[PDB]
Amino acid sequence: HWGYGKHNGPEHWHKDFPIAKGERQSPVDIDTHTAKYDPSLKPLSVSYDQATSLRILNNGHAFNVEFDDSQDKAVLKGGPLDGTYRLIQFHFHWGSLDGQGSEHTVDKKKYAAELHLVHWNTKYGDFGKAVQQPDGLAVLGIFLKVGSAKPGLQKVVDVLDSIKTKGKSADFTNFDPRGLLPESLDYWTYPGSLTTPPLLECVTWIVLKEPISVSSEQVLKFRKLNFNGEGEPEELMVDNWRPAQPLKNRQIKASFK
Ligand SMILES: S=c1[nH]c2ccccc2s1
Ligand SMILES: [Zn+2]
Repeated sequence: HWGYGKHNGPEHWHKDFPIAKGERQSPVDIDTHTAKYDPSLKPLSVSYDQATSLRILNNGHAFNVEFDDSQDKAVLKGGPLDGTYRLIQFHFHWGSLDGQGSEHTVDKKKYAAELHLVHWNTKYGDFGKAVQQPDGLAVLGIFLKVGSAKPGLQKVVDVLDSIKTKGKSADFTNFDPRGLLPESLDYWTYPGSLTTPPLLECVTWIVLKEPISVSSEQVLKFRKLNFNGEGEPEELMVDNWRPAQPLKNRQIKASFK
């Protein structure tokens, strides 16, 4: 099935998922000089104080930290969004080397990794209905660069040894995603898609300008995960990023002058 290799990677996805060549695909290069400051954007509100994580899972493509989204607990609102969007999971994309790994780029610059906090529009009742809607999802994207360690990431790093291979999962309660956010909430926003199959065009992207720093040791631990399942030949989980896709005349808006 789909993946990140020569015979099943991004350049192949369109055969099973023809929307891969659609009009609002992600990620994109963010040309900072062409993005326009928008005064109509309201302040961005990230309210993660009551977030309740449940579990972490290796799905053969990345790892997902899942949240109990049955009550309004961890919500994103404001900015380009109408109403409230509820956090359901986060995951990362990263490289085999520090000079690549992010999905969005900034004036063609690639970061070592990118964090996606996935939220669904509460107007639609749950995630599954939300991904049938052009305003169903909001994904908060955060770049990672290699430098000083991110202490709030260490709990994730330390659990990865227990979910090395595809299909493994572990209990993962009391994880605070506030520990993964940079100081500034300045952002770029544009309409796009999921960056993995099924590549659904339901996302309002909100990409923070300020990266977080993580240590070389932290990202090296991400690169020790496996795409394959237990008892299968080892394929390290690296380069699980889709490259930038055509903007197709969409407009990227900036929240900062
Ligand atoms: S980026 C994003 N990749 C996925 C995959 C499944 C569900 C939501 C999302 S958002
Ligand atoms: Zn993603």
